Amino acid sequence: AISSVLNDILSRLDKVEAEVQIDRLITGRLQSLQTYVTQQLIRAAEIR
Amino acid sequence: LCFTNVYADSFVIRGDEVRQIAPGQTGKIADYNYKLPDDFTGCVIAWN
Repeated sequence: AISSVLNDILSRLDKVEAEVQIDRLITGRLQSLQTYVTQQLIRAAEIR
Repeated sequence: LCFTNVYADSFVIRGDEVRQIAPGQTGKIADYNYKLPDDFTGCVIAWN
């Protein structure tokens, strides 16, 4: 995306181009969460 | 295809202003007299 800040994307672009940049941050963040929850699930099995 | 309701909106504008008939645009035709919604579905037809 053009920035890591949602307010930069939303101030500089219109609705239909900002919704293309915001979806990159949603896609990458949601994978950053899914990676954390997977390594936490795998690590919780070692602690158990 | 079949359609549940169909409306023809008919009007006349300046040939520069046809761009303002796409959804989410800006300029005084889009702003003050013929706004389309952001999730418009339909067709825009124009001729001289």
